[PDB]
Amino acid sequence: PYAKMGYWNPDYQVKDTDVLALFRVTPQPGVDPIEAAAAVAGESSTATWTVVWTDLLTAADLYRAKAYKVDQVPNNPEQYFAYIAYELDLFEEGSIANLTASIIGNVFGFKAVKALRLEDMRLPFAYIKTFQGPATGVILERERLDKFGRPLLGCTTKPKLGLSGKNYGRVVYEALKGGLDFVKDDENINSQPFMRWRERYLFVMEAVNKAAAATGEVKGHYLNVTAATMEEMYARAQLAKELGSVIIMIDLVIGYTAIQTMAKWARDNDMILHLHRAGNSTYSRQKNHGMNFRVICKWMRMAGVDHIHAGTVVGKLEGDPIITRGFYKTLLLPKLERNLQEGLFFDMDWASLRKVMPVASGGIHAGQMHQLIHYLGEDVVLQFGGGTIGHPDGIQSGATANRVALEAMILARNENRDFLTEGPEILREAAKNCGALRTALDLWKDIT
Amino acid sequence: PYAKMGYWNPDYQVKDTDVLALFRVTPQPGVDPIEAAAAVAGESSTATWTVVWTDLLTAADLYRAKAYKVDQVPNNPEQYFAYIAYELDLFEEGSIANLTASIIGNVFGFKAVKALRLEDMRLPFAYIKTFQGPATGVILERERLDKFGRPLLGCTTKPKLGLSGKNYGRVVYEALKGGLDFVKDDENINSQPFMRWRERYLFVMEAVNKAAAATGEVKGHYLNVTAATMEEMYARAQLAKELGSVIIMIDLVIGYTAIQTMAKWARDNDMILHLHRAGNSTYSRQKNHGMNFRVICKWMRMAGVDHIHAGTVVGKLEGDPIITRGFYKTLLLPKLERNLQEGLFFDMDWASLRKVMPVASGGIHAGQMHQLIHYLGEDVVLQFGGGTIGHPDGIQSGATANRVALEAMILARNENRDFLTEGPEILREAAKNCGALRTALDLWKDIT
Amino acid sequence: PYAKMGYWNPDYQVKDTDVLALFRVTPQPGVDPIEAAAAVAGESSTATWTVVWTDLLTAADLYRAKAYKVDQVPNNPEQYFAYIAYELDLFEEGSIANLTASIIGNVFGFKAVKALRLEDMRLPFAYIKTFQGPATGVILERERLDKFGRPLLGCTTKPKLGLSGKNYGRVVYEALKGGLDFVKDDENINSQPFMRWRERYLFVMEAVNKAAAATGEVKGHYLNVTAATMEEMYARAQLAKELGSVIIMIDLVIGYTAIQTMAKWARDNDMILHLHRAGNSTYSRQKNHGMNFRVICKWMRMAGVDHIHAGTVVGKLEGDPIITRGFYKTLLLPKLERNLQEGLFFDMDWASLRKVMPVASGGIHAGQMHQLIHYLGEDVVLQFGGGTIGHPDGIQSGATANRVALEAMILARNENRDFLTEGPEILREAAKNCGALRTALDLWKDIT
Amino acid sequence: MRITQGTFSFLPDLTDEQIKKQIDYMISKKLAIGIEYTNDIHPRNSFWEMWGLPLFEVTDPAPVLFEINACRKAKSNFYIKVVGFSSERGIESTIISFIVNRPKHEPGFNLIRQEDKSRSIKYSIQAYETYKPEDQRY
Amino acid sequence: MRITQGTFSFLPDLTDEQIKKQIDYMISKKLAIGIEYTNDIHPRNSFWEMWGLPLFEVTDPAPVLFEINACRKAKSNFYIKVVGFSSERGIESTIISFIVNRPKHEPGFNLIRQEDKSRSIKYSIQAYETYKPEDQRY
Amino acid sequence: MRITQGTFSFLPDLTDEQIKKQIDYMISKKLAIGIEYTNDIHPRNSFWEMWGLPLFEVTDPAPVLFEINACRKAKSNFYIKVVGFSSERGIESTIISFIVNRPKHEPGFNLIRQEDKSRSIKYSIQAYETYKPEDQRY
Repeated sequence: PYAKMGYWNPDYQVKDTDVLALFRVTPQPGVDPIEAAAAVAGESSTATWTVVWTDLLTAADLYRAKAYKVDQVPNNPEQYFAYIAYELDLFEEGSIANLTASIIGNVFGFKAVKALRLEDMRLPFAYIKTFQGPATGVILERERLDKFGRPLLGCTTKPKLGLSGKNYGRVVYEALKGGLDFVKDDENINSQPFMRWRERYLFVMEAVNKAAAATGEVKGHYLNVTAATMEEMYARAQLAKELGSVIIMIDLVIGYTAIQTMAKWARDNDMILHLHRAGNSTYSRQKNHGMNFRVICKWMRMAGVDHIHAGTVVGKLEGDPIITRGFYKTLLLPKLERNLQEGLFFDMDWASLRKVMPVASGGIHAGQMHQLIHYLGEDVVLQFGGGTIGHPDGIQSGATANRVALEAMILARNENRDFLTEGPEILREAAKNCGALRTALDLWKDIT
Repeated sequence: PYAKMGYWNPDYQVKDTDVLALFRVTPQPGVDPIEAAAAVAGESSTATWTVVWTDLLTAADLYRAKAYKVDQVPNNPEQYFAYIAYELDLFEEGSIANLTASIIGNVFGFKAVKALRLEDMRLPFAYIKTFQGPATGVILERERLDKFGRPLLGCTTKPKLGLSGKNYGRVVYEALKGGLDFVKDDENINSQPFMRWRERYLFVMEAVNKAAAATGEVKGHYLNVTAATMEEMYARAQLAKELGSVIIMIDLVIGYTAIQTMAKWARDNDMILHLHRAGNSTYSRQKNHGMNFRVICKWMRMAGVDHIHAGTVVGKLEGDPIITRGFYKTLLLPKLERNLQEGLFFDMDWASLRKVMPVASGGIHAGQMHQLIHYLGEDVVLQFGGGTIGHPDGIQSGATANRVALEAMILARNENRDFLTEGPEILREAAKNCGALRTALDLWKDIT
Repeated sequence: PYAKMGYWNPDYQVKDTDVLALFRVTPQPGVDPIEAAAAVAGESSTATWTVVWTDLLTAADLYRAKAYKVDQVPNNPEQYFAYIAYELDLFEEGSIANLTASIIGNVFGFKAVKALRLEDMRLPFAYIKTFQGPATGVILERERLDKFGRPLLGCTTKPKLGLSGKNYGRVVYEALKGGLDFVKDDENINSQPFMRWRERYLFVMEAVNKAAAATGEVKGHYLNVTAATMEEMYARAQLAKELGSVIIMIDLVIGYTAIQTMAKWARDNDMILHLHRAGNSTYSRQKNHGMNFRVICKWMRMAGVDHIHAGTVVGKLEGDPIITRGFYKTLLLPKLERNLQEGLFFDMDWASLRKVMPVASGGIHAGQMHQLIHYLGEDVVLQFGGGTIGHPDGIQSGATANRVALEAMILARNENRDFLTEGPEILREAAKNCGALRTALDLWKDIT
Repeated sequence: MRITQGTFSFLPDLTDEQIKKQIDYMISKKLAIGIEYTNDIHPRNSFWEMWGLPLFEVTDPAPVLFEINACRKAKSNFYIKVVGFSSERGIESTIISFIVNRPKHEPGFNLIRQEDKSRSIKYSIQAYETYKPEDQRY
Repeated sequence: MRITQGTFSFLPDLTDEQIKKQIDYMISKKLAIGIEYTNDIHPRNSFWEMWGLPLFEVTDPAPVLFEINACRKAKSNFYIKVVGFSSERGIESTIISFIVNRPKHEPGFNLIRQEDKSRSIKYSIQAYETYKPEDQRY
Repeated sequence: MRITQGTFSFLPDLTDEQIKKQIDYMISKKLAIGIEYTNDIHPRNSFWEMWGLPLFEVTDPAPVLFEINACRKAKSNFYIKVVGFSSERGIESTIISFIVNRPKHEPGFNLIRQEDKSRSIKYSIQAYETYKPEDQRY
């Protein structure tokens, strides 16, 4: 009996310190929306099923979440948006694991709801201020690299697995010297019988410094430090730092406590921390159950990763452009304004936490540069794949073609050409002076 | 073009060393089942979208996952079961994060599938042997507690939050002395402005030792050591060990690297490690997308937790009895036999890894004891809630009523009475000699 | 009464997880072969001489070794080959000391056998997978040295003992600069009144870097880190790492726990680990008692040494060519096939453990290069001795003569000349262009 | 107080009829059956005294009940328990242990608090009867 | 070799028409505009020399182009870049930086490998022209 | 001095007849064949420059010799080597690498000794030609 137990309060006045959650709720065929909403509040706060006298030894109302507004969702009569408020005192300062436990704990397995999806959260300023936020952040990252006014470019080593430490380093060297700012370890390469981790790091740093010497730029390779236990991750992180790497990477599957541990480490060790979002789609993909990816973006900016894969609008993930824009905003703006189409349900001030660099990958090519720039903007790392390594003229050529296209597009944008409309032509003019790019355009024009 | 690229092989012969995954696949309206299957294999192994010559510097076929069988699912024409094999060499020994990355990495966000759910995995013996498995395990746990031949009983402190360290300890003391084997911290209690963690631990151990002295049993309280960073978790773990606690608990949301870190710690420190599965329903609940909970049970037994919440058949989670049985089997047996109704798609030998104790909670009461024993068996921790703390006669009475019912049911089972049929009467006979239990039955007979 | 106590079972079915041993058994004049075999199984497993009731508190059959086949050996009627199986659960993962204790424990001193020799073992895949295997391994070793397609060449410093640290370094410098890839410490040089260890290391690294600078190759000297206690070995190892040595060496007599300790160290410290087999002949030499050297090769590949002395077919150890080949196979192949002439009694998969580099030494000279290549193949370190240091023209000349002969022989092999038949002539053609080599041939033609 | 070690200690003390049905269960489970007794009831006193050797391959509850009763007479003022050991691989341990005799009065346990660093305490528990020699308890 | 620091260095060197349109963009973004020059092209040489003070509140590209050309004449054999500083809160940094003059020949960089523990190396990179005094490079 | 990286560097430089027979061997071994060149002859310079892509599935030494000769003409004063990569599982690496062109004079290496704690030294080796820009060596 949740609506009568205090968990529904359409009168409740939200405070600036309250943590607020927006759930997309699908009640069980018979159950009332308000009862569904109250159940979710109750079940994730003080959800006891008889009366308990021990409640009265505490200020019981403070520890109750409050469902304070329900709306039916625009186009689907069987779904409601439920707004719930939690007192700031319920949470451990600086702890993602506590925030997560507290918010998404029980309620996804509860029966009186068919389906349930956390869509957005308002983290109050005073809570946000207890987190470190990005170890490095976009601004310092660009000052470290001395690279300004353009996206950065990367790609993952292909084949993902199998090359020896020396053959692996070859690909790194070719890609960086050809024009890429970064190359990376695949999320699956950690330390395996075909290649242990130390020789990979050692060959890689020779590749990276060789390419700096060849181009006159700061270059880097995300060394993946992902490992089974924290001490093992620290050993890997420590070697990357010892060899002078500008950047390491971690997989999201190491989980939140290890990520905040590493984020502190990267802050204290002047290291860029790239988060690979491997596994995220198991709960962020279906529209009716789980957690929306924007809530992950919030938590990860708080925790303090420097880059996170955020979506491409075009390619192997042609997702909604307006929703993706919402992700990039969360990652990059000082303040969020509520905008229902973007899926941002609350205003939110980021309390001067640093920005995270979004990363676009997944079947992208130089032939899309004008849409990429148009949709994703300037602060993004565009990650190519077979786009680079399988250029007929070689890895260096693959890299150069991407870099020439990128720069020509930004130059055009800054000239105020209508680059979205004129983009294919802008590419063609650049390719006039660049064979590697002509070959790439010819090769990937009909890409379906 | 995955089926033509080598990723579909109905002839492939599975080896004893291969890691095998069973995915429930929902192809996009137009796409062929075999093409869907091959796409999932390809996209999670060597999934490059042009030709790359660097593949030829490696034994390329070894690093390709192989889709080797597809079947349409029994009652739903639009779904297929896809069987995929991965070479043992693709994985880091003893690493859950690597296994996870590798298996569930990209493929959940892929477009040519509408929906995708990992249902089971065959972990080969040689891989399983590189993991520690449960720090303690059922057998040693019972030798440590000197408690044999019956489920163990626990409950979570109510109110979950708000009591002072001294008022908190009161509830622990009453519950343990009344007959519960364990009391626990809620997954949400870590260290908060209303109560910091150290005074909780210190009051709790006085409660626990007082109750040992009152009953003549080894008692325990799961102290929650969940914290934002690993060093902070270690500090908490260390205090619990210093004060002589028999048991601590961790929330699953700390993530897999922190859990394997703690599992090693618990093995080396003679500590029972309870895993609280908070958050799991966001991906294990919907039948068409995400990961089935049995695959989590496999990974967590490998990683080495000692208890994990595994389901109640009756109560606030009346889930399928035959599927739940499958979970308990995974957790407890030396060997698994394929049984499609249970949702166990592969035989699997556990390579003498220790057993994990399943935990049932969620709206259970003494009035169900006969179904609980019948469904869940003897190796389980039955966790009560308002079942205990809100007994009209007091916390001690709540505890005693549960313990009397439990023991009377096991006694009946061992007498070979038809306890499932005769259970309500068996309860009534026990209540004749036990007022606390009569009060509980009267109070929770119509529980809907 | 072992055959009746369960220790003989010709029906037993061997499992893929079982550890299997092959013993060469010489029964006491009266005792039956089957009784001998069963006695060896019994005496090394659960070998109690009255009845014990405490057995029945365990799954007793699991802990019994089983003699499951006996054959009389081909040419010696008084000897039998006994095959014994042990359950994988009897052994500690990753422990050579436990494997050794368990297998060779009591049974060599037992009376009902006159003589007993362990000849081979089948280590099951799942057990092998719990060992690190070679710190470096042949493949990475060659990538570190950038030396491919040919044996590597070394020699031990002569005199073995007595030179000052500065006079010692002289020999190292001359040998490396003349063409040797490595020079080494004798197994007897550790730290002695005539020369303490630190000045040796310090002079040696100046020699080694001088020679790199003179030749343009990565060079190394095996610094012997052998010492009385583990902390003392670590101090020595640490200095070699600090000075940037590519390689250290250990004597087999430090024993198995210290060797696995160092093997881990070398893996974590990017160091090649050479094992010197000093003392091995006391149990591997006689054909009727002790342990065959191939079983040592198995254990040492598991433990994780990078080089091990494995035999020369010609010279001061003209041992059987077909048996030696068996040793090299164990060391170098991914998989072993049973071949009775080689003395490999079981198929065995190495579970992708790295390869160990065999080392041939003992009275070899350039005049044998064609047999050396023919018998020992390409992955081997050919260690010269007085072959190098006592060239009439000087140490550099001694080294060059060896290197020229080696390369000319490999060049010939790759031309598909019949180098075994044509070898002396191939040497003569090379010596036409190389005085140092002509002098060596003249000098060591009648070597008896 | 009532000591609640044992599988059925929250029930009334078992009748001999009840015990006999628990032996039946043990037998059907193929357990070795041990009878053990003690007068230091500390919960960490892992090694009670053995009343003879465990009985293996038992096929009738009679011999077991006879020893239980023989133990009760000789040790009437000791706790006595029956223990069933499973030899099933992967278990190889106790799977049931219940009390079949209690002394007539249990005084319980002293709780000792040794004050250690800051606010921590090192606890011991000591059964009151063990402040007396064995031959004088209960 | 061609040094590829700068936002448009993979393009052909900009014409003055092109530069002028980049100044327009900077102006529309309300940037301070700085002209800086150097003949140690090391990528970690964070502080190139300043050609006068940044220009603030510029409203016409002319004065900027004039200084760029004045810098090119005085420093024709130095690299020269134009830098746009944003004072927007939370940015307060460079948001664009591109090369507007290169010396006629770039010899590139020496790579130095100092061998350290085990297999590790400590690297330096040193531009060849910096083996010469400033007044003699390029 | 004569740099002795390479499988046959202690032999006289190979004739084209000799090279051709080494390609035959590589082919019979099913190797990918790469031609790589460099003018920093440091032994830890792991990544020489690539002359086009490795050649796979070669069945006749001719195309390989043609590229070798094309590389020699374009890069006559660089070291050039031929490399054979095995894709055999468990090897997946280089199995042969030999020099097919040397510059006309090799001056060799400077040895640098940086004095560190007590008596230890940190060494570098630096090829003399790398004190010059790439386009001026040898």
